[PDB]
Amino acid sequence: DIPDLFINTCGASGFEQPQNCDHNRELDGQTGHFLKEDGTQQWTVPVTGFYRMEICGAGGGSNSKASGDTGDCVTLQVHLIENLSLRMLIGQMGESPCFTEHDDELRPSSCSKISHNYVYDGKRGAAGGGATLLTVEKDLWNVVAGGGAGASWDGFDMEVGYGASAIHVKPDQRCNETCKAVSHTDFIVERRDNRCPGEKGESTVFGGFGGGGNSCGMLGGSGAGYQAGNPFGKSRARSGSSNVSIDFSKSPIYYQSERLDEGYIKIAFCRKRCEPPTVCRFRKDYFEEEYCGCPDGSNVTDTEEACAFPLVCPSSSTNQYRNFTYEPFCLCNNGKEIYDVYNDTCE
Ligand SMILES: *[C@@H]1O[C@H](CO[C@@H]2O[C@@H](C)[C@@H](O)[C@@H](O)[C@@H]2O)[C@@H](O[C@@H]2O[C@H](CO)[C@@H](O[C@H]3O[C@H](CO)[C@@H](O)[C@H](O[C@H]4O[C@H](CO)[C@@H](O)[C@H](O)[C@@H]4O)[C@@H]3O)[C@H](O)[C@H]2NC(C)=O)[C@H](O[C@@H]2O[C@@H](C)[C@@H](O)[C@@H](O)[C@@H]2O)[C@H]1NC(C)=O
Ligand SMILES: *[C@@H]1O[C@H](CO)[C@@H](O[C@@H]2O[C@H](CO)[C@@H](O)[C@H](O)[C@H]2NC(C)=O)[C@H](O)[C@H]1NC(C)=O
Ligand SMILES: *[C@@H]1O[C@H](CO)[C@@H](O[C@@H]2O[C@H](CO)[C@@H](O)[C@H](O)[C@H]2NC(C)=O)[C@H](O)[C@H]1NC(C)=O
Ligand SMILES: *[C@@H]1O[C@H](CO)[C@@H](O[C@@H]2O[C@@H](C)[C@@H](O)[C@@H](O)[C@@H]2O)[C@H](O)[C@H]1NC(C)=O
Repeated sequence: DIPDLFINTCGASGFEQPQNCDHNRELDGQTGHFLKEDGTQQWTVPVTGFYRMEICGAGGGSNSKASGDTGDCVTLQVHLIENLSLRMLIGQMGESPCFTEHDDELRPSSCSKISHNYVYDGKRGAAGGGATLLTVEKDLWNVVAGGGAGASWDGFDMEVGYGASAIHVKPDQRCNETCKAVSHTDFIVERRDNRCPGEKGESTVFGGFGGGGNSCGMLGGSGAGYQAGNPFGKSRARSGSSNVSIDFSKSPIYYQSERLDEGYIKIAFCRKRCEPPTVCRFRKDYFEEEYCGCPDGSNVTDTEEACAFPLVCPSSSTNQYRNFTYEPFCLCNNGKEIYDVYNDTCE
């Protein structure tokens, strides 16, 4: 009997990754969740069944004039097998323009929401939020939830960076020398990476862990995402996009967070006790309702024998379901998957 999980930032914000979570090393009794040394977080599925996830990117940093943009969220339902390992990056909010008392004088600096040394405000853009990522097989991010752009200040210039992206992005015509110099390439970025070139180096405002865009001027850094926000766009165009690999969830819901916060992943257990062959599944708006039904999602009322395989497989092929979407399909003995038409066969 386990409560819903809330995979969070462990008190970390801004550029610096999490350092201390509940568990930092794996246990064997309730192996559960723990923090890796690269800033990602592992979780071992404890019970085979349907899970409802909410995956939210981090919001943009804020300046004395304006609040950052909220991260992007995706809510999905996915069937998970016990002992499967999920690796995740929880995006963190972008930092803010400040000054620090270095030596006996005040230099421009970047300040996170958990900064102990923030007393003086700066008059420039703030940085973008990091995206929030989930990988099943640790070869690509099956889920990317976009982060929000940072707060812009009053003016305009081209001294601003894109957040990180999963896939290629053709940048905006206004992304020139500086923008290309400071734009992030991957979500996992190191300290010296993408400071503003030259004199504006100290004035760099760092996007949050998860690839939040830096800023070097008045514009807020764009949010990271499947494709990063456009620093030159209007409204949500500045914030990152989200995508879910269709090999992971059939019907994900994408929406904008109602709050300016760090990233996080909510994992909900399906708790309704269900009479076989029906299992617990979610269906209302945003999967907020648990119900008993055929795991493939079909009505039990189709025929006298509930949850019967709805496909007739051909020749050298057996009866299967897809490990995550529970989509009915036909495994061909030569490797080939006929999760396809009446037409298709085993070559
Ligand atoms: C920072 O922006 C500079 C200002 O120019 C921009 O104009 C357009 C393109 C738009 O992006 C705008 O917002 C920018 O302000 C960039 O410099 C300029 O770069 C272009 C190439 O992108 C230069 O191109 C000329 O060169 C010869 C002249 O005869 C032509 O062949 C070119 O025509 C085009 O040819 C093809 C037609 O199908 C196709 O490749 C493009 O449509 C070409 O435009 C073109 O007239 C242009 O002269 C130049 N303008 C000025 C005022 O300097 C600047 O740098 C550039 O950076 C990259 C993209 C490289 O191509 C550089 O060699 C080039 O100098 C850009 N910097 C950065 C880092 O982004
Ligand atoms: C999520 O991913 C899929 C593929 O990774 C995207 O689909 C493509 O969309 C373009 C048109 O917009 C098609 O012409 C391509 O052929 C599609 N590719 C594939 C492989 O199907 C989808 O649009 C992505 N969603 C977002 C919001 O980025
Ligand atoms: C998905 O469903 C299949 C059902 O056959 C599971 O398959 C097995 O996977 C492991 C590989 O780690 C091996 O024991 C065999 O390759 C498979 N077993 C048999 C009896 O064929 C698979 O484990 C399920 N889950 C995942 C996450 O892939
Ligand atoms: C097909 O979908 C549902 C079957 O799961 C039908 O509705 C429900 O059936 C049970 C699972 C039970 O939880 C009911 O309270 C629930 O409403 C649904 O009515 C049917 N669709 C149509 C169009 O008839």
